[PDB]
Amino acid sequence: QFDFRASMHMLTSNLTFTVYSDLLAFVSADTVEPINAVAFDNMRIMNEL
Amino acid sequence: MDVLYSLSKTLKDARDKIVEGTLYSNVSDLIQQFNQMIITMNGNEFQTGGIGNLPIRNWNFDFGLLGTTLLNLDANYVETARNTIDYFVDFVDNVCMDEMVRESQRNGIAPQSDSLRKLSGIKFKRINFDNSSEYIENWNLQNRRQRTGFTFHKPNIFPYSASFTLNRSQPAHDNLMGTMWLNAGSEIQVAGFDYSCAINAPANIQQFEHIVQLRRVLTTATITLLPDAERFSFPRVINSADGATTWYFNPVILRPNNVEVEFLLNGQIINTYQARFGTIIARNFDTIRLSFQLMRPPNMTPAVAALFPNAQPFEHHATVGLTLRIESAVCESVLADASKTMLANVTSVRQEYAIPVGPVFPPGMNWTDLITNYSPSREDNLQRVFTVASIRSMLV
Amino acid sequence: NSRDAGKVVDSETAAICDAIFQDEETEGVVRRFIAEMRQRVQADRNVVN
Ligand SMILES: [Cl-]
Ligand SMILES: [Zn+2]
Ligand SMILES: [Zn+2]
Repeated sequence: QFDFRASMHMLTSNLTFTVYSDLLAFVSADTVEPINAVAFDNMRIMNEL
Repeated sequence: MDVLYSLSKTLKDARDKIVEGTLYSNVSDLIQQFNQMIITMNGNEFQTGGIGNLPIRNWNFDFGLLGTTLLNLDANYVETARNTIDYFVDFVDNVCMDEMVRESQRNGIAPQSDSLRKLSGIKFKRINFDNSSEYIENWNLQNRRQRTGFTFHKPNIFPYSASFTLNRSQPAHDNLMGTMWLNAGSEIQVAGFDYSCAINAPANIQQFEHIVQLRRVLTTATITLLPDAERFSFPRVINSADGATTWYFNPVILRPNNVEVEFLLNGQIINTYQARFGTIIARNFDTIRLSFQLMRPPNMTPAVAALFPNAQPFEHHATVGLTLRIESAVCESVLADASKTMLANVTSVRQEYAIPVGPVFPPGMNWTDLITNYSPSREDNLQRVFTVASIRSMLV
Repeated sequence: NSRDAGKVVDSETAAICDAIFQDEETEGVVRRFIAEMRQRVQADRNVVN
């Protein structure tokens, strides 16, 4: 049988939000000139120049 | 005061009515009043001060309102309401205690603590709702200069006094005539003693009078009058008036003669009871006059005649008595009484936090000292603290 | 049937509530509750019930 007391609930959620998928779209990424690029040892990758 | 009482009453109603399973319709108006109180008190900072050993406490109010969401209240709703109610009850109890421990000579009826003075602001008047208790109703009517009274069972209207008056005395204290009396709370036990049993009296009649001036006017009083005073009907050794020596009392009780109890107001004869014992009604009075006679029995059996010789020594002393018990009364001023707990509450709060003796009340809130010198300022302060105590009693 | 600008989730709940409200065997208490049950939107908290 349908019982109103047993069926009445309060559903709770957030009022609103925006879900984002591409996190890296939020990052402005630039790179140094290739001439100046350095390796892990802080020296230039290609030193013959 | 009315805002503090309204806070206390709202919290009491919330605690009593917001219960698991109760219909939404049993609390709708209560929920509205509670939310109004929450809105009014939210965002306010209160400080209950540090008079005596009472700790300084800071109160902040940021509480969410109570929803109207379930047809029958559930455990979650009651839990949230209980959290809010517990914090508010703690705040109210501390404010009441802080107010109880203060007094002022000039404006004794006005709030004294910072918390209650702040609650007297206009912004908090919205919290006010039904003021139905006896003490708050009397507070409001008195503020409006309207006639109103407190009903007391066994009112504590007589300061403690156990003393005597010797109308006839000697250094040897062997032929004495006078009166003893105990006035304690609602009881007046008086006795008149003649050692000679009125052998030399003008008509073998000795007249005794006891006058008690009440510190406040009592109205609609029911009183029990009994012929004998059992407190002064056994042998006693009594220190002299100045304490120099002691004298002996050996009462033999005789029937009081020509008893007259007069209840006087403004010096006028309001009520008069002649040879009437049992329950009597005093309409409205401020003085009691008990006039009674010791009549030497004209006819005595040989034993009775042996009790009272024609001359000294007098080893049996003829005593008449009277007991007057104010069982209930009505008074425009607050008083201590058996049934209520306001004096006990105020005194306990002041003792438990070692409140230094103020400029109004006697040390230790001694009720005998308070009533003995029941000044208008003391009356105002006592009404204030008693009303605060009655407010506190609803939650504590 | 709301007397206080009430809202419900979802449209099926609205249909059920209207059917119960118009029903003659419904309790008076249930009818009044349907007329008075309210949502709570707390935008500052970002919550909706
Ligand atoms: Cl009693
Ligand atoms: Zn009693
Ligand atoms: Zn003496």
